[PDB]
Amino acid sequence: PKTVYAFPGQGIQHKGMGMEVRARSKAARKVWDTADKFTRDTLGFSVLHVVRDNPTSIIASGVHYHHPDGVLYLTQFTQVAMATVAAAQVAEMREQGAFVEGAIACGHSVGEYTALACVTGIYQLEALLEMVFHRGSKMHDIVPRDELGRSNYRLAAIRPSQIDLDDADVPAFVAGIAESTGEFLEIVNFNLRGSQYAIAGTVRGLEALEAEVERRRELTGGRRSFILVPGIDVPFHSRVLRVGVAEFRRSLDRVMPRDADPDLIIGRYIPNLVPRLFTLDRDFIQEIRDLVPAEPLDEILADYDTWLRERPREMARTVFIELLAWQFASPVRWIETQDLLFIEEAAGGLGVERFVEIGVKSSPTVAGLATNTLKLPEYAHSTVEVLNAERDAAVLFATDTD
Amino acid sequence: PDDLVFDAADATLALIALSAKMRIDQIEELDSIESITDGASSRRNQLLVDLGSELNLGAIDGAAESDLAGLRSQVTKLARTYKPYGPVLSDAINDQLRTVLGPSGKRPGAIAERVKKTWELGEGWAKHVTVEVALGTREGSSVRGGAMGHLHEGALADAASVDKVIDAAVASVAARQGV
Repeated sequence: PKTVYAFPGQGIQHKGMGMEVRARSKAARKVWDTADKFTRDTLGFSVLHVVRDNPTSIIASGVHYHHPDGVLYLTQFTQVAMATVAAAQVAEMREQGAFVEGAIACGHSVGEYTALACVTGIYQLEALLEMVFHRGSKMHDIVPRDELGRSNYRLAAIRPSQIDLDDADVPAFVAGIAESTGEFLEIVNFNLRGSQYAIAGTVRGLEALEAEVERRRELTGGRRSFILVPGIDVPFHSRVLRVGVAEFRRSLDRVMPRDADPDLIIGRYIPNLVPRLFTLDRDFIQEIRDLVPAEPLDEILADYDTWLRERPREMARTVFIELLAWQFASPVRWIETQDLLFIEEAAGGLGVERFVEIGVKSSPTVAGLATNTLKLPEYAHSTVEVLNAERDAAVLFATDTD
Repeated sequence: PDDLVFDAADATLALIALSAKMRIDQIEELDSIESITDGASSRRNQLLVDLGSELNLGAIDGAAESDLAGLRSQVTKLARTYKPYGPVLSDAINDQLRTVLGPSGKRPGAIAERVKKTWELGEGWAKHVTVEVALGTREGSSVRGGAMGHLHEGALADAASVDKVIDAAVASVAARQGV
């Protein structure tokens, strides 16, 4: 069965991330041991201790971090914990024999890296953990902020379904309000086709935004169509973060393996800033070039046929690192990825039978998104079963009787 | 009278009464999971996982949009082998019993005894009465100004108080079930 593996993003962490998985399998225990040994040797903390317990504060090699509700909620540590848990779950699935081999890899804004490390193996988990921790540490200080720690950017989720607004004109409406207020407003996450979007921007702009949304809401009907995302105060996937892209590209070039097999991802990886299936086609490169600037990619466009003939691996690596670097600056396009995954083969789209995500039982966000998209009236005959790697372990591993 | 079988419908009722700090009597049939949460997705995930754990079942299609009648029907159809007190409900009821009977020191069995000997009823009525005592003896305020706790105010501290609360719970349970 042609399947898809979706790895969730932020907002999924919670104390004791699937320790039951660590206790159940023997491969999950091994990968947990390797990960925590490496992270305590190199980074300076015990990811196992950060996950099993939720310490209020920890001391890394040189510096120390704290958080009123556990260090697990900081970007770096939540990132490493998520990556480790996803790797453990995938290893457990694979050792039990219930893990299809040629599955296509996709993920949410940050799960993409874990998905690549897990279901494709293009790079090992160690480099993933190291680069993720370093980048997460660098991210928190990429935006000027008050000495009190407050920043000048927030993001909130809107539900334009009950405003009567349609999908087509949502970006137009956001741009109109931005022009009216003369502030910085930008779509970031296109999660659900009709009734979910994420908008990040300045403060006053956000205030104008939910004021207008509430006025329209009271005009039409009560839905509570605006939720201010808490804690996070950095405009991820926005244009403003396009200054740190160069350093991230340099780091990826430094760490990414030199000799890699493009066949390991071609037709097997759904990037985010460009939803189309990863492919070695001039049109795909042109699209990734004109969507966002990419100087190292320009030399690809000038000469393509000969370069493809002579340096397939090198050009594939260049496009891969360019995509991976630019991903964290451009909005995610989950709507396009979902539609490409669920549309049947006849209508120019991948026909996926099962859509299983490597998540957690507590907060299955991506599974909720998939189910919500499927229950839309656009397609009601789609036989695309949606699974969660923890809620439906019984049916995923095929150990369910009646 | 005939004992009342506490089925998956009653367990779901207890669960969405506890999650929203609501009362079984104050919730109406047309109430849906969406209506009580007022669109709060944060509570939606927790409530859905709690219902799944109580029913030992996975995804419940349409649970968010299905009304209380449809929710009860589907949980009864699916959770045919429901166990009297699942994890979520077990911890909720027992913790509330501790926090309301600390000074009194009475145990859940005593409550059931009043439904067996004092009231001459079966075990299902005892479980329903314990659930009602746990729900109505909590502290706080309702979402829309209703009385958060109807049976008692504060933690019980004497045998008479707990006995009268149990009697009121039996009376209310009979009234809602027409007994």
